[PDB]
Amino acid sequence: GYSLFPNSPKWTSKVVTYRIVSYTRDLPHITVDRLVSKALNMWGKEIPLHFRKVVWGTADIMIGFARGAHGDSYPFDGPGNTLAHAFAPGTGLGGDAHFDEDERWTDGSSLGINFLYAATHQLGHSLGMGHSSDPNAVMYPTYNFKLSQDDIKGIQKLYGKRS
Amino acid sequence: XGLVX
Ligand SMILES: [Ca+2]
Ligand SMILES: [Ca+2]
Ligand SMILES: [Zn+2]
Ligand SMILES: [Zn+2]
Repeated sequence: GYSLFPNSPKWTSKVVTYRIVSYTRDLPHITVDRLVSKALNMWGKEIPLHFRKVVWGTADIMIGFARGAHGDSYPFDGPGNTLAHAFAPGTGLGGDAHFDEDERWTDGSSLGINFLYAATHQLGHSLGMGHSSDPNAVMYPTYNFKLSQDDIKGIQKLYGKRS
Repeated sequence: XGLVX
């Protein structure tokens, strides 16, 4: 089933900050804001961790869209191939989640990659989840849903249970 | 893609 990262990195503070740094031309900015909150809350409702949104500067989880090289040593690659990536919990790049602007993203009402599903998978990594061997899991390695039992099992193994 | 660093 689920996997974590080697040495099980995790956020050890009671509160972690996040910022949507950059947006996609495919959607309204408010729509990306709401979908990110919804993705974070799928994981957060299961565990004793709180997310605080910020609008400027460097937050613990930095989220955004970019074309090509974008300051980490993992440049995007144009249309197709890599769609997005994210980093395990830690300082600096740790926690950050990046999306390739050279693809087509949707809120479900048009053609595109389902952004809510994509954001839940990437933010999984940002909180310390690796990839699952369970084909039902959001964390399965390849691309209307909810977290699978296996997703919930893993995140609660890493942080404990909320309730 | 899950990256480490
Ligand atoms: Ca690409
Ligand atoms: Ca970070
Ligand atoms: Zn990146
Ligand atoms: Zn992944």
